[PDB]
Amino acid sequence: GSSGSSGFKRKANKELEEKNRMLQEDPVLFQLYKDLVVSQVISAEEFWANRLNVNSGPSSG
Repeated sequence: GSSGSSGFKRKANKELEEKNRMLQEDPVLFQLYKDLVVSQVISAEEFWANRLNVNSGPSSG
């Protein structure tokens, strides 16, 4: 939203862990990711790209 990003280097695919775990708990959402991705309509990256519009995680310290 607020024009201003830094995007630092990141090797760990923490995201994968989230999007992955989420799928399990959300067996219904998966169907969508497929009907779209498995349908060769869009790219997996795109799916989540929007999926995570607000869903954010809290900080530690």
